[PDB]
Amino acid sequence: SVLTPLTEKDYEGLKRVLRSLQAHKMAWPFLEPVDPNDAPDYYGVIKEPMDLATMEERVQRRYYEKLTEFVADMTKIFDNCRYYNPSDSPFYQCAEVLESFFVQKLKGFKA
Ligand SMILES: CNc1cc(-c2ccc(OCCCN(C)C)cc2)nc(S(C)(=O)=O)n1
Repeated sequence: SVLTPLTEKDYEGLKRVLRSLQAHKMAWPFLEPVDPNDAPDYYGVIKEPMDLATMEERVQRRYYEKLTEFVADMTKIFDNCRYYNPSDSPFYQCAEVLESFFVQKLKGFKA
């Protein structure tokens, strides 16, 4: 189940998944913490920001104890983008595309 404790072998898969996402062409808005210059009032709207650089740090530090927690931070990144941005937005579409890529990759890691 997704509650099972992460092993050292699992962490190699998570590193692989994370780097697949960082390399994706649509991932550029999510690579680093949002710069307030790039999004007005972002940190007034979004009370739990998340990004792929923060998850990478968390992976390197063995922050994650069960896969569900890794999935949770990833889903915040997508949730935040879709709440902050209107469905019209190319940033919104970036979340649509990258979340679908994440599901494919997550299914693969689970297998
Ligand atoms: C307008 N709304 C947005 C805008 C952005 C964004 C814009 C610009 C970026 O870097 C541009 C290059 C570096 N830069 C410091 C100048 C990154 C991100 N990201 C979201 S997001 C996380 O919700 O998907 N929403």
